[PDB]
Amino acid sequence: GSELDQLRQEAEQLKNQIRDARKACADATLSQITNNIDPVGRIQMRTRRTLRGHLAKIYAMHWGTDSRLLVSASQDGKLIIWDSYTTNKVHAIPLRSSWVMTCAYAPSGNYVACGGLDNICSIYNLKTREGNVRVSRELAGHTGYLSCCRFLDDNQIVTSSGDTTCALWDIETGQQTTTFTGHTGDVMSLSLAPDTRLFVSGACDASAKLWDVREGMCRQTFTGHESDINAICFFPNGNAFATGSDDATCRLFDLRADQELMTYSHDNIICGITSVSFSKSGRLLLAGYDDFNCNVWDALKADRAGVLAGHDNRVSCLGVTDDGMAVATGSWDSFLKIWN
Amino acid sequence: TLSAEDKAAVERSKMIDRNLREDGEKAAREVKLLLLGAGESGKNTIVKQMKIGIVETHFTFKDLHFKMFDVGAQRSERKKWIHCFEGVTAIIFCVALSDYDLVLAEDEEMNRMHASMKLFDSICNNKWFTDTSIILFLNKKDLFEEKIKKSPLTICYPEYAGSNTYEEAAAYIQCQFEDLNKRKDTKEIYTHFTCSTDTKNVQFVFDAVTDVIIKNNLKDCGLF
Amino acid sequence: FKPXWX
Amino acid sequence: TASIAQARKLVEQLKMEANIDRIKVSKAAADLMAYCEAHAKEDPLLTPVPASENPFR
Amino acid sequence: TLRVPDILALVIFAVVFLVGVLGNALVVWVTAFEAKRTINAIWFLNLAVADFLSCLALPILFTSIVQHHHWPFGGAACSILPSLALLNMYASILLLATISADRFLLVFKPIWCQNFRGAGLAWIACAVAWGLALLLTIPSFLYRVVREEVLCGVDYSHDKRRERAVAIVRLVLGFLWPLLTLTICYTFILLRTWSRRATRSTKTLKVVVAVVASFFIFWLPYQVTGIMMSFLEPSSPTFLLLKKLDSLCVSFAYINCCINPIIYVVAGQGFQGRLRKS
Amino acid sequence: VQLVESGGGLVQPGGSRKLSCSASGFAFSSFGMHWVRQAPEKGLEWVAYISSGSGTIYYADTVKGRFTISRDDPKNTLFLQMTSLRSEDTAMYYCVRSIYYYGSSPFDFWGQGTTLTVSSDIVMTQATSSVPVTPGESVSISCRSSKSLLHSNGNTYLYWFLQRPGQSPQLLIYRMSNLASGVPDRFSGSGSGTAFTLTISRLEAEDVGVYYCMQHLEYPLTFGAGTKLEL
Repeated sequence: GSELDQLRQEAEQLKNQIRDARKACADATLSQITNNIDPVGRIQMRTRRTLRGHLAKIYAMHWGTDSRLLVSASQDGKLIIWDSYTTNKVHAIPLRSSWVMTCAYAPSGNYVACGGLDNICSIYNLKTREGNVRVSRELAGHTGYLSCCRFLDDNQIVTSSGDTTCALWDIETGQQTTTFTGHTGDVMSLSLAPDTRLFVSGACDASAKLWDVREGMCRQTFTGHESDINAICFFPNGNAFATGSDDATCRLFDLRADQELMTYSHDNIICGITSVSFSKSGRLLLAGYDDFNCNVWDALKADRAGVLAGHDNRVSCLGVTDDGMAVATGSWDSFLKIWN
Repeated sequence: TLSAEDKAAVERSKMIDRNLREDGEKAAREVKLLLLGAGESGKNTIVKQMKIGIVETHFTFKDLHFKMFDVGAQRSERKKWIHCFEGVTAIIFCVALSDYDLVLAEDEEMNRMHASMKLFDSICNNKWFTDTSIILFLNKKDLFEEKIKKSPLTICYPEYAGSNTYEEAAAYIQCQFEDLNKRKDTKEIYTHFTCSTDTKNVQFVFDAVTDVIIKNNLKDCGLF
Repeated sequence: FKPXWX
Repeated sequence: TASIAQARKLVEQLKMEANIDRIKVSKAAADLMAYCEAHAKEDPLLTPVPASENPFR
Repeated sequence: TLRVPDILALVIFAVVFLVGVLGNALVVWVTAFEAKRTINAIWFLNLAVADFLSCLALPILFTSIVQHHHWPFGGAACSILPSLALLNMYASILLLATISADRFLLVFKPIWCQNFRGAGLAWIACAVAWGLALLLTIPSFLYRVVREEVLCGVDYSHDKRRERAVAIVRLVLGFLWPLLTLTICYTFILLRTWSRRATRSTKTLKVVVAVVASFFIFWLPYQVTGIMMSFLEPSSPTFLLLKKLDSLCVSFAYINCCINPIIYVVAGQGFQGRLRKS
Repeated sequence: VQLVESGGGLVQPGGSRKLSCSASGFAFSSFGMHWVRQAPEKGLEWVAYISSGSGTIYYADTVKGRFTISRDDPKNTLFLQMTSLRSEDTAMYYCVRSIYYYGSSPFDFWGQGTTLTVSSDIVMTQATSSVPVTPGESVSISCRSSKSLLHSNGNTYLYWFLQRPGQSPQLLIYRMSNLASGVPDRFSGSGSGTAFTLTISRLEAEDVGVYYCMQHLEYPLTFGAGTKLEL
């Protein structure tokens, strides 16, 4: 009708105004400003430890708070907690559903969250008087496969699923308290701000959105990619975040100014990106492609500064310790590697 | 070198490894099948014939344990989760050949037969299923033979010239399904006709699975 | 006696 | 009234998204450079640590 | 002075020694890398180990041949070392027979192999195959002496019936049984494989024909000469001719030891990838 | 969670007998078991240890060759067989759970005890034997050894626990710095090298009893003479 056409025209002219306002504040690029900083030398990393025991495909892993323990999830229906320094196994949790796609470790080291392809997120309690590991709560209410889950606190959790919606739950009650909507395609990854107040998410419609936990409604939207977004991560400062897509390109955004700061890509790489992570100081960026190896960049000049080529299949998960002592990489060949 | 509280941890890790290996040895004694279709193709009827988020079914037939996965209720983007089913023994694809006259609810122009053929083409020529066997079930043929006399088949295929009988129509549909393959060397398609009342579908599945197992065993030893 | 094998 | 409601929601979202402040890119670049220079000292990966204090030796 | 067969036998032992040592070392490393998760690997692992142990003792025989049949080692050495390279051939033969039986039992009756197959059964079969060679090797241990004229060999003094019996048993078992098993199993496996359109291939025929032909041609002269030497009295010119040809006849058997790992290297899937993996 | 012990009676100076204990409320197959002996009006000492999976079995020198341990996981029962008994084997026997991984707290449950009556090593020294106290004032207890308990990995293997009158011992502090579960925050532990101190800020009527310190570097585990507190 006429009202629909006039509202669409209004939306188009607001989009034009937003584009003009964004282009107004663009004065310089990061490369020009960082053109005088000395370059970091060639980085050499060696496989200090190799973790074995999984007999299927490994899909996710998460570091602990003390930078000693990590948890990993495999399609053999198993969730394994490791001991990085001594290369030992602490706990092995069976799963009712073997189609796992994500895992999360509580910051207090008390609970572990797991879910995927079953519309259910299960919480497991580690410290039990009985001596075993038991499931505490099964959150249900999603109509699509769960893509990501992160512990907001010891009692709150944030989940992102394949039904184009994000949810914030309450473990003791078992019911949703806030729902975030606005994505057209499925949502793949989310990252939490260091102050535990905001979080960004990425969707298959080549877009990222910022959300506030308290209000529960969106604030900003970032576009620029040409394919699906597979990974996302915050800067240690909290004023920027990096996104990786399937079109062989990584991008770094900013919060105060909604622009493109720098892009990372090469002519010799035509493959997608699965995981992206930062360093403790923010000078160093790591990204794991599916061409059987990882790659490393200087975050301020966009130049490769080392290759962690040690895997025989696609790299799926990558993590960095809180103290920045070592990095961990998992892949489809059922192997974890620690680099220092 | 190790203290008194590290040897116990090492022993616990060894026991965990032993139990994990023992439990993982048992998961290789299962024949995994993935069931697909076009919604109203008749999945439920076939499931209740062969049986005495994601749906899982168990059954046994002559000392063989089957593991059937139905994923029809996902209603999500398939290319984002289709790579989980890499080492599946076989795909079971159900089609109702009595829906050539009808058309889809979403679009009156597009018919269900073309949608089924397009989905079959998409699944068959994927980069993850280069050497995966496909079994094709054509169900509800009695309604098809009762309806073929009233209405011609030229509606779905305008380039058809036949006697408009049951046998020729069934053969033509079978050939049309078979012609979409693009490998013909490392991929095999098995076709069968069935109605509501039958007792011989499980035997067909058993024969196809036996052939796949023989091929895998030959390839493992290097003799193939 | 048979020198060598056998 | 579903279509007009969705259009109203979208135009309200566009109202919100066009009501934010912006700063020069140079300021953000300088802030990132300052953080990196300040915290480059305590990065084990950037500057390799001696084997005495390396727990993964 | 030397003679015509000796030079050819010497050259063949040099070439087989180098090639076999290299190939066996590479194969045993590669198969020991992946001997924990694959049931097929532990079959060829034992074969490679036995082949390497058989080829490792060659240079001592080399230096015992070059010196005009001189034995500067001692009585104790000859009672063990020459009789230690005889077990590592019957072990390989029995391992080939067991592998053929396993492949036949995989192709026929596969449902039973899907449920009741494990690594323990393979290890038990390999242990039985290894143990069965000890029974044949014991008569070599029990009846070897040394003569200072220095020579050392078997001496069946006043013993005729036992020599005939051990020769007959050695021949009949260690040649007729594995050969018949190989032929029957491979013929049946080829027929059943080619009986269905889904499993037909041309590599199976090539591998089977190569293995069987190599075995037969490379092992016939050894047995046919050995049985005649055992039966025939030393005081005969034909015995002298057989002793002239004995070095070359022995020289034609280790070529099978050379061939055995080459088939695995060539007719295996992704051998270079497995090598780079380790 | 509960452990019940039985089988303890009166025996002649020469004979044999078996003691049994049964578990209820926890996964018995994943816990190692310890036997502890406490003499009448004396201290308590370690006897034997059995591990999960029945792989490691450790005995004491004074009972080696005469005591046998056995475990039944299907039925969740621990047995101890005594074939030769002297006149010094009259005491009360307790069964203790133990779990060993990173972050575990061994010697957490002690259960009850059963009475039996018959008709190199690290020395743990506690000079203090009795201290009078009025509620509302802090109390400090000292424990010393003969060899440093600090290991190359950075852990110190010292344990502090309590025994109330007419009751089973309860764990207080493990690894000389970590507070156990179910205990108030009043208690604290510290120390370095060979010297160790346990401090109580505020004392109530439930803090009266005997205190013990233990080491865990190597077997056998050696106990210290108890430190009594009187009101």
